Amino acid sequence: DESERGMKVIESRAQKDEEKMEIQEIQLKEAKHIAEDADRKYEEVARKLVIIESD
Amino acid sequence: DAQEKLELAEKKATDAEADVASLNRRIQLVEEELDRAQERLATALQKLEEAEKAA
Repeated sequence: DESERGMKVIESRAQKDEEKMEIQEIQLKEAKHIAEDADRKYEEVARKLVIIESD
Repeated sequence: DAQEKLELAEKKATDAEADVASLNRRIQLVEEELDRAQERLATALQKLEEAEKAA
C-alpha cells in the first residue's frame, strides 16, 4: 500500500509535474514567442525610433 | 505381589499403551497441524512474496 500509494502519489505528482512540464514547455514556447514578439514589436518601434532618429 | 504387580504392569501397559495411542493421536494431530502450519506458512510466504512483490 505504501509503495502503491507512493506510486499513485508519485504518478499524481509525476502527472502534475508532467503537466507543469508540458504547460511550462508549451507556455515557454509561447513566452519565447512573446519574447520574439516583444523583441519584434520592440524592433519595429525601435527601428522606427532609428528611422525617425535618422530623419 | 507378582500378580498384583502384573495387574499394575498390565495397567501400566494399558496406560502406557493408552498413552501410546493418545499420544499417537496427539503426535499425528501435531503432525497434521504442523503440515497445516507449514502449508499456511507456504501460503503466508507466497502471499508475502506477492505483497512484497506488489510493494
